[PDB]
Amino acid sequence: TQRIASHSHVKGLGLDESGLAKQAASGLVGQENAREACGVIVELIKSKKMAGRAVLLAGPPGTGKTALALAIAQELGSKVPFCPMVGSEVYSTEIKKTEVLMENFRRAIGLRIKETKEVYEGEVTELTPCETENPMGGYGKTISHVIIGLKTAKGTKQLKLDPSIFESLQKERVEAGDVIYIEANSGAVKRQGRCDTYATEFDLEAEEYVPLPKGDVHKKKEIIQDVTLHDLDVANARPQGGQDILSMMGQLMKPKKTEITDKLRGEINKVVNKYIDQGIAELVPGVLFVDEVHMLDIECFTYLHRALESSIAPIVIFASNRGNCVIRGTEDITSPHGIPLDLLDRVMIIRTMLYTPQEMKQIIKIRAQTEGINISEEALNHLGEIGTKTTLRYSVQLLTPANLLAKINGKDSIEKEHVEEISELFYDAKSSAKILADQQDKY
Amino acid sequence: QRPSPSGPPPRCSVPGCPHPRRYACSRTGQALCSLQCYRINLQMR
Amino acid sequence: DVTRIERIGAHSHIRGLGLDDALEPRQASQGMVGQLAARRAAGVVLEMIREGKIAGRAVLIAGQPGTGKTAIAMGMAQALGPDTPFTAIAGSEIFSLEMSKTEALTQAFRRSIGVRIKEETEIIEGEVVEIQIDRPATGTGSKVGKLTLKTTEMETIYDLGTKMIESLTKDKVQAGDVITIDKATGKISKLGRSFTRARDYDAMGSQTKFVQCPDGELQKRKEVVHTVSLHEIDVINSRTQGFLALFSGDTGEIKSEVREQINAKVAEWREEGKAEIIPGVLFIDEVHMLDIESFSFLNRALESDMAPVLIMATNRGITRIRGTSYQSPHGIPIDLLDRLLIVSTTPYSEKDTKQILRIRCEEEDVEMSEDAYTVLTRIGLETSLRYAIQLITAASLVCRKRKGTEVQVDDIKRVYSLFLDESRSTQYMKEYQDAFLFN
Amino acid sequence: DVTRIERIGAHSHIRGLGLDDALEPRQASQGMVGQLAARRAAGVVLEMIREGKIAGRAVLIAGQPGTGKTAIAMGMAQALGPDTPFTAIAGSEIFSLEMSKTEALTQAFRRSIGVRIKEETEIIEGEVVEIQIDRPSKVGKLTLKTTEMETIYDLGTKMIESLTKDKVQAGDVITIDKATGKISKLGRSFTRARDYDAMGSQTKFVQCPDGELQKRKEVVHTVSLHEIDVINSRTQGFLALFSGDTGEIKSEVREQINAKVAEWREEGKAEIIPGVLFIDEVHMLDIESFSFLNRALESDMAPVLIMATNRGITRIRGTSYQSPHGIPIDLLDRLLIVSTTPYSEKDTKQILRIRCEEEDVEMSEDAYTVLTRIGLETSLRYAIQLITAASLVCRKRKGTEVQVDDIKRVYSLFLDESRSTQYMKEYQDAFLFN
Ligand SMILES: Nc1ncnc2c1ncn2[C@@H]1O[C@H](COP(=O)(O)OP(=O)(O)O)[C@@H](O)[C@H]1O
Ligand SMILES: Nc1ncnc2c1ncn2[C@@H]1O[C@H](COP(=O)(O)OP(=O)(O)O)[C@@H](O)[C@H]1O
Ligand SMILES: Nc1ncnc2c1ncn2[C@@H]1O[C@H](COP(=O)(O)OP(=O)(O)O)[C@@H](O)[C@H]1O
Ligand SMILES: [Zn+2]
Repeated sequence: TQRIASHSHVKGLGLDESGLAKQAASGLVGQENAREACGVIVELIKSKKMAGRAVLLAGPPGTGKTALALAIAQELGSKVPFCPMVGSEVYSTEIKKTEVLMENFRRAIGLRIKETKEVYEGEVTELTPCETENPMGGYGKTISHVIIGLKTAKGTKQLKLDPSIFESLQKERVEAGDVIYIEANSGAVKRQGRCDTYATEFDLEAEEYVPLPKGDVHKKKEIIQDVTLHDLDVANARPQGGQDILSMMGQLMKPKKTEITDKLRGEINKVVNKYIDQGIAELVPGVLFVDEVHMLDIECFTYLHRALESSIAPIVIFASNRGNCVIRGTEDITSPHGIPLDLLDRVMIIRTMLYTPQEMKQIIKIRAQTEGINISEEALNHLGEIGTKTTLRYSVQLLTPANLLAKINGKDSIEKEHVEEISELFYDAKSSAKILADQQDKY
Repeated sequence: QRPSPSGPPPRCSVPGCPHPRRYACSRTGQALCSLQCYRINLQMR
Repeated sequence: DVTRIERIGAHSHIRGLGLDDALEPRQASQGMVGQLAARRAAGVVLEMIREGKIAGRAVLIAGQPGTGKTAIAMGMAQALGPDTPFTAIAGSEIFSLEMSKTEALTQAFRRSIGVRIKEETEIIEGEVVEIQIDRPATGTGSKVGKLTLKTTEMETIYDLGTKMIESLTKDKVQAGDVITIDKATGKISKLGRSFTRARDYDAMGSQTKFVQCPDGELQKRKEVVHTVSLHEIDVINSRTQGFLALFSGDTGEIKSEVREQINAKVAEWREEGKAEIIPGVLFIDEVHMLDIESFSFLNRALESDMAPVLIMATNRGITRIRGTSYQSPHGIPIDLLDRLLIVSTTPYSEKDTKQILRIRCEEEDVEMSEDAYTVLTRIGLETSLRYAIQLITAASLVCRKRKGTEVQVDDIKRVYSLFLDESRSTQYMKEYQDAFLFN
Repeated sequence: DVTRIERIGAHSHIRGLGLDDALEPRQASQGMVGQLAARRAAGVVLEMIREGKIAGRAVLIAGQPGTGKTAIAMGMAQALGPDTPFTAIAGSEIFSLEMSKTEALTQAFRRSIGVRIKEETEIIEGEVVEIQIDRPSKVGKLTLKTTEMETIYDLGTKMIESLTKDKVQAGDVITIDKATGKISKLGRSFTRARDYDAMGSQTKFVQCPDGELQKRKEVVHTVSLHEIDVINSRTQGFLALFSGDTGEIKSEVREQINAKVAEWREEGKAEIIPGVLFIDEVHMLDIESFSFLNRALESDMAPVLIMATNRGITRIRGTSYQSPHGIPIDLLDRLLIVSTTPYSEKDTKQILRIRCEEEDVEMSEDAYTVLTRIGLETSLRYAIQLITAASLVCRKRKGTEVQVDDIKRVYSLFLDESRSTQYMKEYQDAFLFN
């Protein structure tokens, strides 16, 4: 069974047809205005019109700003890319920060392109170079084509192939008893190995045998693949070929990220524009979620400045939980959320408030039920009171150890004694800080 | 061309054992499967 | 319905500077309104750059936040044209772990001076009828063949040497194909298979698209125009068979001797009349972020005879320069500050803010009532213009949610209540002093 | 007499966590004394780890120096035992020069998640005796020999070619996997180690294989997720597993690894076993790295973090802010602090006894009394270290039992922190730099 995470219950915002926020739906309670704003943002993302618009979820720690981003991701679906990030990913020892940011920005934009695969594959039986019976002046014969018999688990059939393919057949080891495959579009031939049927004619053979193919000899299907715009960058930056001393040399050396030049993007954009205009590929913009933005640098913010007004950048959702803090990279330039004011004028701020005890108890119950835990009301109320005394996280965290203690005692549900014992055992931040202050002389 | 295949795969020489031939013995030269059938063939000869 | 890679951004409505033949800015043209003096100066410098005779000229644009400095930059970039190189670099796009700051600035400078080359070649576009290959038995590896080409009017037979045969085999060209042959270099570009020749076919050995037959004469002339920056010429000549560094960006701290060699060779190329050198424009935005060493390198690098017309941008006041402790205007030392002209921008008013909102709505295809426009302008005067611009899309979405067609004051008030401003967020922020982190 | 690579350390006298069936600690069991509440919490979180149902859980152990945070962590590791990954690192181990602090923590996270897989293996292994070929498709046979049988295989042409290229000779012990057909020479038999009086560049003499020849069975493989990441990091990445040459693995590979692992667990092919990541002296991590743990503990697959901290209210490294435990508040709430308590005099006697029997040292009762007095007036670790020197000084006296005089002599010879500091101030001018 899939293991329980810390945000497993969040399945959506839980909105009406009119956009109003339900009191409790899809694992979310409260924060009605925030949920309505997030629904508006979801509509904006689905609109496929804007670009580079940013929203900043601002609120105290443990108020659900991280959860709402995942709710937006869930309500978006899975056909639109959603790239998470923390503020500490920019600091790399291999490449500059504004390239980490540019690569991530290009990650949140995905493609979706369709194509057909056609192949003739199966076991080879005989090779008949069918001749035309009347050689030409100055020659003893005139081979017309090659007849190749291929059999799979369905049936056997003969195919007429160009004579030149024989020149490729001798390039590899094409003997009867092997299984081969030829790409219809490409036209090359490749050998997989001898069939399993002849796996017993010897006691020790150096080659490994593959099973006989099941299905029709000639397969043809249609496949749609999705690639982000960053994958094209890496593919074009590092050509993966083997017939070079450069390709192979780089493929032997330690791979390192390289600062992609803006000229490469200028041509990838042109080619994807051409193919979109030809109706082959469909572009789908996505979302990029930066949590703990307050860990960025002033250089990173100043690059984000220019990055946002681009006509290609995706929708960015920032999250932070800092008060009036000093901006990283400066000396004493304080600012709200640790974010410069000039950048902060380009974002739409969504405020997240605290949680009332009723909503806290509802959250505790939802977590307990999603987790597969049974709790009594006289203990659930005590747990909610304890959480309201300290915080929501400290109340939700004690669910599992209480269940383990009850199961050790044999009971199938948590009572008052289990909760009080667990609370007596573990400590919270406030009491630990009080102890540290009391015993400061011995640390 | 297609060389003619064989119908039944070779079997362990001991009539009781129905396993296929993993290998052939050296001292006496018969098909064998494992330790037990090797010991049986050694004893019965 | 289809969505291209280019979407509607923050400066997607500005299509130019909106100036007449007399270089007198208009009140409202080409997506730009107001800011008459800055637009005038920008038109002057645009005409100056278009003339392209003096080098190493710098211009700084200063003013309040959100007063169109970047808007002016994008406007002059659009007015300049696509064929004139323009490079936009942020203030932090030079602090790299792969090359020094001076090296990055040198690459940025050399990336702006373009070279235009017209390349005319003789080509043969035609349909393949049959191909003749006569492999030797033993001999010494000499191959001989013939190749017949046909169009809807004329046809011919060509002989083959020992060089194009290997190319034809590598590209795997057979009958029923339409190919373009480059007479100079010798490359074979594949167009596609024909229609009539596809009737006689073996099993699928090539499945792809379809094309027609090149009409007219078999032999023609093709012309390409290449715009190559100096920096990529430097990268090409810095190592043998090194071309992925144009895209990979792996070349670091190129040797100077290569740079002077390229400068000299470009000089002779200009003299011979083969290629044409065209200076471009470099736009460094938020340039207060540059370390003092970068500024002082700019000092000397701006005195060369191949420097571009760099354009600055800053919204800071009397601030200490990055990396130092000395105050100075615009966070820039006086040395660099004494070598360029400074263009200042004025804060906006109500009359032109309303027109900004109107043109933004026209770009975004959003309709509001006149009362809604007045409320939005009041918001965009009590609060910055960017917030009012942003609220337009949210109001349009909210209006479309209720199956509406015209945005109303109630929708705008709802959006104002839903999202937040920096001032209101800070006001609500003071009441949770102990709830936040590190106050 | 014979000393192995491992010997008596500081935490080697503890073997598991002393508990009961009802998770009730004992006064003195499995080399642990006291810390009843801390051991109860440790047992609860150990059961939580063993169940492995919830992901992303953090526990912090705090207390004064010399109270046994690291001892509790090692006891937990021993009680958990092998077969469950347990990655123990120090706080300062992530300050690398080839990878950022993010990668050095991401890899430390992926190295505490185990994957159990089952494989069907058939392998032949034995000493070759004679190889015969003919020259007519060359046909031949080869003979294997073990302690039980002696057998002949009628191998094919490709096997002939492989054997010729590998240059197999009689007396060699070789293994072949019939599934693929790869020869893995192990060396030469002991009985074949005399026909050459000048051995080549590299040869090894190993005993002839015993038992049945062609063994077919099922094996279990427990591989960490970090290994699966490194293997797909580059073309030949398994070298980096031992070299340590890996750096900044692309994020488009770890997601694929996670998706494939989820698909495998859905198919039942492989099973995921969570583990523990112990980060000792976590009080010295970067504010940038602390913020990374915020989103690292909220993933579907993540180990249980256990941290130790010796700091009270102190400055955070990387910023000019005062916080408890040197840890930001936005992370401390995600944790679950388990506090410790300074030991009493009875605990001090009962803890010096265990080390004495660990070092195989007999001590007198008055010697124990004096040692307990010293270890109460001074640090416990100093008193613990005072027994090893005492044994050697008593051995120099040619006595089998230590006494009070020996303890006093060893106390007078070496110095503790207090006396060193006191004597240091007497002639502080002679010292350098204050
Ligand atoms: N609206 C909500 N409904 C249900 N649970 C919530 C809600 N908001 C927060 N939580 C719970 O609070 C816990 C921590 O919230 P989090 O998103 O980490 O807050 P922050 O982002 O401020 O740190 C999560 O485990 C989540 O389950
Ligand atoms: N004169 C103008 N004409 C049209 N739009 C303008 C003008 N001035 C400002 N704007 C709009 O204001 C928005 C913010 O301006 P911005 O580029 O941030 O100014 P600055 O870069 O000086 O802070 C831009 O999206 C732009 O469309
Ligand atoms: N509960 C205990 N039982 C037995 N020995 C202990 C216990 N706690 C600590 N010790 C011993 O005390 C010595 C020092 O304790 P240590 O773990 O270094 O303290 P801290 O946790 O402050 O680092 C260790 O060598 C350890 O073996
Ligand atoms: Zn048998």
